[PDB]
Amino acid sequence: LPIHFYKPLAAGAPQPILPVRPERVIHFFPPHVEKIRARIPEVAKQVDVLCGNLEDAIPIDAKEAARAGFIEVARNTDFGDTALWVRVNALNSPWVLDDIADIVATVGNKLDVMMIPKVEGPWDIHFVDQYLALLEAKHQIQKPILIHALLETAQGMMNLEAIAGASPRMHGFSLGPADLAASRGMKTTRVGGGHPFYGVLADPQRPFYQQDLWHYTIARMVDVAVAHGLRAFYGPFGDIKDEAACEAQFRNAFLLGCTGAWSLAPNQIPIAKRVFSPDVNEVLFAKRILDAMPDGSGVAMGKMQDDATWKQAKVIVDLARMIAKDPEL
Amino acid sequence: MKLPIHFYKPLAAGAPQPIRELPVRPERVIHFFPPHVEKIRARIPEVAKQVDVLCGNLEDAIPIDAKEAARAGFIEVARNTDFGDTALWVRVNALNSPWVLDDIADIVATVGNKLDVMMIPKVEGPWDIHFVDQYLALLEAKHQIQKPILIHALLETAQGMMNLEAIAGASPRMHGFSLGPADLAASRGMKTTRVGGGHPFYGVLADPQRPFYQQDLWHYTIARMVDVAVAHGLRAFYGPFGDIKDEAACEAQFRNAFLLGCTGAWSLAPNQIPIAKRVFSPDVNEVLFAKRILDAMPDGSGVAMIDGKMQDDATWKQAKVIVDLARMIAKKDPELAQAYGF
Amino acid sequence: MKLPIHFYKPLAAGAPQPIRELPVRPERVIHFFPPHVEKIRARIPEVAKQVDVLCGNLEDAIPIDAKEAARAGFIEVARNTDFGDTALWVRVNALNSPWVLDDIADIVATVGNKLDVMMIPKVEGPWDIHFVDQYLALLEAKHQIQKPILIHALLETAQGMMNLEAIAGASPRMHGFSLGPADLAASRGMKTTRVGGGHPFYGVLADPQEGQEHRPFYQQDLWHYTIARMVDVAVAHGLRAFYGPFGDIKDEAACEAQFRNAFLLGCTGAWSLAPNQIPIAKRVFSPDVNEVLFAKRILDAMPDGSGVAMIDGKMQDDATWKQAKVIVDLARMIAKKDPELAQAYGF
Amino acid sequence: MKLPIHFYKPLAAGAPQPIRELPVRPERVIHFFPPHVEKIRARIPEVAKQVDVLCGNLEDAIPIDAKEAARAGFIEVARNTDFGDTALWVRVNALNSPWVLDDIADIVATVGNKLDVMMIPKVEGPWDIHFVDQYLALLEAKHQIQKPILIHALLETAQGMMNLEAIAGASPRMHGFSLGPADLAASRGMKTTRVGGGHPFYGVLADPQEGQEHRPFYQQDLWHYTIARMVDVAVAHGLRAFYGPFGDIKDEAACEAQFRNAFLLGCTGAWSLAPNQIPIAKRVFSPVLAMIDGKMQDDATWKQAKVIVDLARMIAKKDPELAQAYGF
Amino acid sequence: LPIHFYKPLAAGAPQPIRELPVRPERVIHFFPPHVEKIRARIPEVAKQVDVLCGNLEDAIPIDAKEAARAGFIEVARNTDFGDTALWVRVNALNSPWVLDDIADIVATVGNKLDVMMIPKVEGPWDIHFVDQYLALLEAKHQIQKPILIHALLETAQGMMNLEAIAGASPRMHGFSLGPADLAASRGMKTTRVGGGHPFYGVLADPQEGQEHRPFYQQDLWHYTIARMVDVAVAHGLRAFYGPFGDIKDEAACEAQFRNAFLLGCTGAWSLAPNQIPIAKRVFSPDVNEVLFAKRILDAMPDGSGVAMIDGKMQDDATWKQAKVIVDLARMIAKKDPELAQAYGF
Amino acid sequence: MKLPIHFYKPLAAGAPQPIRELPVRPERVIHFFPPHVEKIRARIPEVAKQVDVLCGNLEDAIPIDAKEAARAGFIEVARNTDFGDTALWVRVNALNSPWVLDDIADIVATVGNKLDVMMIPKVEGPWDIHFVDQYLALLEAKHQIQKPILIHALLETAQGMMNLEAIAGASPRMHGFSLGPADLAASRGMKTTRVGGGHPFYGVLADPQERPFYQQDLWHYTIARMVDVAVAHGLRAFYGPFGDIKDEAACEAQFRNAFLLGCTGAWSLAPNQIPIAKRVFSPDVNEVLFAKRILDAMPDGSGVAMIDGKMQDDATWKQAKVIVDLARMIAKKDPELAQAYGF
Ligand SMILES: O=C([O-])C(=O)[O-]
Ligand SMILES: O=C([O-])C(=O)[O-]
Ligand SMILES: [Mg+2]
Repeated sequence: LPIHFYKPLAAGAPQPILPVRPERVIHFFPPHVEKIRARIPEVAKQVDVLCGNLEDAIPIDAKEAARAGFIEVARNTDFGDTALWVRVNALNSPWVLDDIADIVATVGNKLDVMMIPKVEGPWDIHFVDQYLALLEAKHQIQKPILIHALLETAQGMMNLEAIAGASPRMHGFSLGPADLAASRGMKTTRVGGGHPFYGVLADPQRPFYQQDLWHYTIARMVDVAVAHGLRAFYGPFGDIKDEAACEAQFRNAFLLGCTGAWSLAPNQIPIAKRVFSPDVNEVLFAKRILDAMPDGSGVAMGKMQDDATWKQAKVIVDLARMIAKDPEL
Repeated sequence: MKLPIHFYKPLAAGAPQPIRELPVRPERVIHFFPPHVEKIRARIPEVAKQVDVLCGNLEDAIPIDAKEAARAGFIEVARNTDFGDTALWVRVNALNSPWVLDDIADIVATVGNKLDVMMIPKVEGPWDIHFVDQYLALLEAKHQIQKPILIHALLETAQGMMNLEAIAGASPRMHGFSLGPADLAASRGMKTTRVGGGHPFYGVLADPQRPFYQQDLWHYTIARMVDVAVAHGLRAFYGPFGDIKDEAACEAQFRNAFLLGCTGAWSLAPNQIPIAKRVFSPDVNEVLFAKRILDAMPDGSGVAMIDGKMQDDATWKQAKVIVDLARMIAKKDPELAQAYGF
Repeated sequence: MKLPIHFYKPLAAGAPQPIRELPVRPERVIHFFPPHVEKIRARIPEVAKQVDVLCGNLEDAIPIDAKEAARAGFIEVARNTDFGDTALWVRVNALNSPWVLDDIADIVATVGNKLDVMMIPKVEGPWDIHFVDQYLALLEAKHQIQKPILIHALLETAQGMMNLEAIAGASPRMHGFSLGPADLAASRGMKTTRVGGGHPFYGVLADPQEGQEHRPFYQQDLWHYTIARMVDVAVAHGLRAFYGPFGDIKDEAACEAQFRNAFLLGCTGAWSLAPNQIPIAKRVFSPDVNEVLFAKRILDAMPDGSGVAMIDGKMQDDATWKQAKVIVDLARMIAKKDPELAQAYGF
Repeated sequence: MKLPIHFYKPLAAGAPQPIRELPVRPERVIHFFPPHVEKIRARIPEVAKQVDVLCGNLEDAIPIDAKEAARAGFIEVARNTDFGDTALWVRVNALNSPWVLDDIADIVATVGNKLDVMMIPKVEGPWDIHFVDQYLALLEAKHQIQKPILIHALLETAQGMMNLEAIAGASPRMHGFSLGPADLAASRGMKTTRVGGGHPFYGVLADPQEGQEHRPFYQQDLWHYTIARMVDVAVAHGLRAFYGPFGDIKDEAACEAQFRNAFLLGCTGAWSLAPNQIPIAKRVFSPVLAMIDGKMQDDATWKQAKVIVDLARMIAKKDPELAQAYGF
Repeated sequence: LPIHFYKPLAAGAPQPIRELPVRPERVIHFFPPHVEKIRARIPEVAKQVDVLCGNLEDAIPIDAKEAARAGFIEVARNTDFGDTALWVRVNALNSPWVLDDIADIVATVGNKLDVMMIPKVEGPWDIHFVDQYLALLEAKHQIQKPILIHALLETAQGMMNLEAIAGASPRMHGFSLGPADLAASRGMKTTRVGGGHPFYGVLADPQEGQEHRPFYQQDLWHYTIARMVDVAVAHGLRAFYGPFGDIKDEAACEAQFRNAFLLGCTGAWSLAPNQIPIAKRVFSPDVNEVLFAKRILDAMPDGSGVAMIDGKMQDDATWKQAKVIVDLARMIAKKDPELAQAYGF
Repeated sequence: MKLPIHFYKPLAAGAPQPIRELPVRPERVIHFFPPHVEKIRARIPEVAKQVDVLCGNLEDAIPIDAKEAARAGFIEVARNTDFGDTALWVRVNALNSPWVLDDIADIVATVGNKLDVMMIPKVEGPWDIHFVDQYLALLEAKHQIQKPILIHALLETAQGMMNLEAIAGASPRMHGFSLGPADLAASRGMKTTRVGGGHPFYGVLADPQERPFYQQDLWHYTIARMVDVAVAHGLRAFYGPFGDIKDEAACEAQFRNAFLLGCTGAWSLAPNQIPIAKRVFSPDVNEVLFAKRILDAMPDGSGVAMIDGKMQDDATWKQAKVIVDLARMIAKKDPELAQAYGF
């Protein structure tokens, strides 16, 4: 219910809440690697969000090293305006209890968002919320840590509305294309990409028009997230070299209404920040509409505008302005 | 949410019996018009005969300074005109606005007996339907309105998309849904200012052999709307196509909607009327397979098979609807007269 | 909607224990046949070995005066034949129809111990499953059937699509779903030029190019939503999603392309309406070699299936291991009657 | 569950249209009879006159080797007897039993157009209703039954009590509910000293008072929760709630107490197991209950006023003292 | 929906309140506003009751609806209710008087009305209508504090949908039992409005010697009141016993009210002057109980552990039981000098 | 809210397989003890033999400053004791409390293999259960716990009463519910300080006789609702504490009410309550005898038989087994009942 929904889960925990900042790129780093950890302060200034990875691609015998590594660099660095995230290990894993506990105790006040792998339903959120609450109380954390659900299974997608509404800590969703495709039996040629042979064959009179595999999944993620006041994110794109397909894929997500994407390499940072910023062409035709009608009321014009298009324009202009603090247009 | 035994009761003493089935009539085009401007007011009796459905507009595209005028406007023209077979609809202001109380009050008081459907903008959930249902019921009772004013839901918000089943099932007054892709794009945060066509940057990039195949922004949205609506015996509609000039694009979008299963589209100017009518006219193969259902089952009883497909009371009742709707279109189009065969 | 503790109980005294897991077997092709035609019935034992699943048809395209022949035909062929590895299905008549009572009761009374799945047309909600589930259970106890007859639901109405979660979870007899695109298209205001396929006029038109006259028109797929929705619900319930039939029996390319779109989204298999379609299905819905090879690495890294491991960066546990055993056991069973794949899967 | 647009459609082609409103008639007593016994079958034409409802029993108290005889017995009396205004009901065997498929099939075939209500034992949830609903429809169509046979749910398990709202709204065939006291008690693990009874040791002990050592023990009603929940759920769905059996045949006083309690809480009637219980039920469950007496009146309370008036006249059309007393 | 629950449902109307106001609500005194003699003495009566509630619905004849409407507006406009809350029971949602009842009252005296009681509520849809309608009116007439909603439970359907009704809006205040209408809706038989029946009871088993079987009467309203309390309290709302119709049987009235109080109801209605003092006495904590509870709070300053007090043993939980009783006692004592004395403040 | 296909899966790799059926054992009396009191701690090996269930208590009645001693105390006496046929329970602190994280981790780490049931207080909804389920599993995998630790939900809050079905269905760890009358009275705002008996001024006043007041049962609705939700989920309902230790006549009456409405057993707060709970909640003899008959009429437990006009089947056979088994295990330590049941 609404009455106890906003009440704290544990006594001494901070009052429940979305904070407004740009989240165009979520940059992942391996905490166990000294070379990457050494340059975190310099790299943090080049990204909107910086996310520590304890999960996929961190070896079993390096879980404790990655965990401790994350804790060292988040304690010692001033991250300025860069949001600090962490992806902990899965809720069925041998590392998750230690992950969450240690990170809250040492750097809880520094952590904005916690990414939970493979969220299957509201019960997963209920556990993380209550656990974080008790740990926040224990270590006197002033600002509650938000929860970001990674969608990696069919059950999760089916349970998306329940997951979205399970806690006031919810921040958003990221698509986990590798695992989600594997779960569904969905076949793709690149992580976070489509497939060349998914398309319609024209009637013999032959051409083959390729279709997007992720349309339903993204459209669904965006409706559920936005209806709850959360943010949807495209996850990673796995083919680091194919920069044109990355931009194509990221751009599709931006237009359907995602806020950002993951970067898994330095070359993906500029693509993401570029793509999830509004195109200056559209900001002009947008500012044209805001100028045509001073307020929401009215009609304009060879395309019909109104209060609705004014709202469409306000979205694109409210975003392009938040980012520039740069384009500056 | 309501139990069947109560669902079909009138919400006010004296208010008209809630309907069981949707009234069957032409709705291939819904022609919007600003009622505050006298030039268009004067042509309404002309335009009325051109269109299946006429719909006055009090909400978006009507400035704050002329809302009152759009209200009076709508009543003036509705009083004076006999609309014949053309349906009279109205789009009132939002349920949070200062104009909606009087919008609904004065219209039922003056022209309720002529108003066929009321269109509610920015519906978030079933509570919205509930209020309007109950408010209409009480107003219909006061002014002794003879048949229930139906509710048409504008699908303009993320919350509405999420709550689409609850909305569809909230009232027997429910007629159907119209996609409002301008508002729905602002609500979702879809990054376009365009009002519901393709978009150049939404597409798939092929593998190195680089071709770029545009995709349809609204496949999920319309597919979802058709399923929910049709499951509840309601009608989905595509809404506005804001690029008035680009008739090539408008036909394609109207045709997409038609093939997914919508019943009709909006027209925002005279050039879109004939396009909407062309696209949304029933499939000839549809109409002729229905006639066969009807002729093979004398009084809709028993069971008969046609092209290897068993037919029954459900398929017969859907046959009589499509045939009925065909005849009604043929009455004001000669091409479709012999096409369906009337 | 039933409680877990009651879900797996038999609905009749003497009915066999319901399953907690779909049997794993090849289901790449569901080959249909009219059991009334005596020439097809003669060739069934030969056709058996060429297909993963043989499904008798009593419903669409079996005439009213043929219904009782098809019912007896199917009972006759099933009693005479030993299907070996081939699964025996049957699409009975609709739940409003005059034949369905006798269809189910006669088939279970006679050959119930040989039927693996029963296909129910035009399933509109959990109530339809509840009827069939309870009916089968009482027939199964009377005739002492040894393993449960599963229910396969045919998606033919808007109502069904909207109630798909409720259908999927209605019973432990649930096997999965097939799309009936002719009916589902009719039910929705959907326009299709062929039963299996979409429409050429469903497409996106480009913005005006200053240069050329011809604005490009990119055809779109009508069935994307439907199939993506069908796969998510089915897989989330532990069931399988199947594409239905493709009508243009001539058009083998279109048949390959639509079968393939379904496979790439996660469907297990397709219907074959004609002998040319049989090999088109088996080719497309064969498990991918990479998935099979990868699954073998999981099984190797976790011998007894316990503990936890990490392969290609990814944690492996009792769920991934169990899932990897399913595809390996399925690849084995396919390689058993297909030496070309035995080499590819590396057995 | 099902949507209002589809709720009232037939479930088989040729099956009679679902009712939108429950039929009004006296249901003060539902008199059970074992149809395998020849003596009782003889007396049914007489007994039909003395009861509002006659219910043949195929389930409890009918032995395993008498099931076929009971199934045939009930059919014999069904097609012979002219029931007049007396409604005819049957309690088939449970849905998990080896007799229920033939119970329903044979009865609908032979005497289906004389059956008003079918009583289903041990209704656990809406799935049980879905099965019976769909099965009756297919049998109704095959045999061209002219009006729908209604479903009356026996509540005999805790699950059924928990699923009560979902059961109630499962089908427009739904008529209402009866208490299966013995079986509901045994499912819950309640302890009663008689079927349909209660327990003298369920009570509230007073505090010690003054100097009087004897602390009074106030007995409590065990069924108050059950019947209150059953009535609220039944009446909200437009159905009727009945008290089940009262197994202590000889204690006519206690029988009256229990039936009266049900009636005061809103139940329509009760079962009679023997002929001494017939008059107890009819006595106890017999009652006439704009702006008059401070309350507004409308379409809703006019319909309910007409239901009680019609019931009174039909009650009166056979009962002359009550015809004289009600003023008809 | 929790983010959209606490939004204003109209632009101009005030922010939906985060929690209920904290005043005593032991008696809800009803008055027919169409009667001049009654309106004249409302300022005097108001000083003796926690809540005063105008009635436009039942007991008001059809001829008097306009007069009762106008009479309520005139009383509320001219009177200063002080610490007394002002309610009104408007007519039913299916009736020809309700549109005007709500509209006229909000326009004229919206800033003086604390709670609007809605008759015959059957589901959350009823609540949706009123919330939205009040929101629009409040905006139009710039009403500073939002008018709360109070649901009368007078139907089986209402009892069945109780959870949905309670969660339907943040305006929700609580529930009152409408036991006459609820008995009729249910088919109950009561001998009095909102009262038990003499013949609802248990017959003891046959004895050996006395041969008169004792007959232990039972409470018709247990299930109902227990369900209302649980649902209301679980949503942060208050439950109220409705009207006790038998004005002259003050013993029965007291007993019925007290039963409600024990099971967790906050107050009951008053229909006549004799019921005012009964409701205030019955819905005020007992003196001894308050004192027995007073020293528990002393025995455990922390509210933690065990502690012997007189002969009894208390723990964290009985401390909570105690804090409730004492918190209420201290609130009533602010405006009753006599109870303040006896409670020991 | 979880599907049956996922419901019986462990929530952590290494965690024991969830159960599909409650263990059957005597649970007529839940004896509570404060584990921080050495004098009581020292007697537990003897008291253990006198009771069906022993439940350590870390929550209400344990002072704030004794909470850590109470935890350590529970661990000490559980480590060093062979509880034989007696079940070991613990009531940990509330989920919004500074002691509960460590309560659970430490108990599971040290004595998790001896712990049968973990009682959770002040349960408000399924989310509480979800948290405990997932927490226990991660600890169970970490410490290689062989059998799943079950969850007992204390019914003490108005929210818990309203959310009873969701709580009951939330996990295959669910054991059952105990009515916590003091906390439930405070939560509801019931106007009593008594802990779970009658109240003299809750009653029905009769009409003038040619004026008797019949006291009513405060807890009819609450127990009736608890029994229905729990039995439908294959769980067990229990009456909680009866606080008036002196008044044994009232305690027996309140326990018997619970028993007559379908509760399995009650809490004992003092040694005089132990025999009372044991006496009241022992299976009635006609229930055991009728159960014996069901097993004899169907030696296999298969097919369909009939007894006293009532069809018997695979489900009723399953129930008769439970009762007989339970009566057999009670006889094992009580010669008097052994006779009455026929062993
Ligand atoms: O509702 C509208 O007009 C829109 O948003 O297109
Ligand atoms: O907390 C408890 O145990 C209680 O309320 O009785
Ligand atoms: Mg709009």
